[PDB]
Amino acid sequence: GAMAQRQRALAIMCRVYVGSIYYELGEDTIRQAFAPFGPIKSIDMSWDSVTMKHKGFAFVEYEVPEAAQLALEQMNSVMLGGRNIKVGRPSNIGQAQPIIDQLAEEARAFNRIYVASVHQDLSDDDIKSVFEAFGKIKSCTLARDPTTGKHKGYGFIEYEKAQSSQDAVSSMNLFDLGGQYLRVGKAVTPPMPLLTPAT
Repeated sequence: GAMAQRQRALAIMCRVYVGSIYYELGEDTIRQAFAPFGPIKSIDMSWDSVTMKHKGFAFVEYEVPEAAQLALEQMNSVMLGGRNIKVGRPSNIGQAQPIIDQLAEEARAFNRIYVASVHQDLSDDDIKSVFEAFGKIKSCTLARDPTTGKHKGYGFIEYEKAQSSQDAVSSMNLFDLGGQYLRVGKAVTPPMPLLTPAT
């Protein structure tokens, strides 16, 4: 049971602070450019209505924190136009840091990774099948929704070996599987599909 709430810090981890961006990119296009990492649930975008441009920052909040840490991980280079963007400001100072670090350790215990841009037609087992070809997998769980008829486009995979899961991250990253580039990254917190502590 435990009932130790870490989800408050996760609500922070689901967000990525994107700084600078570029004086051009709008809210809708930014959603499209960050979607590769995960489905964006909310965006706080800087927009000045008198100049019709913006030089500031924006908060990209995904459903899962993985895509946020992941978008930070891979895309801390540029974001269109020609600007070195800043993703996140986790200067290892704060109350959330210890929590993030703890769950990081918890993700290590599960040997779990995150995969995005998972082609709509490919099911959990198929993603496991190909990743299994590189590392010894333990479990496959795509974010699948009963009221869509398919999976939402992102998922998570968990290995029996923390080494093997990192192999998949390197090999399967930007792998075209079904006409889509699987975005793979390290899972920062264990996504519990069945939170049933009495089963």
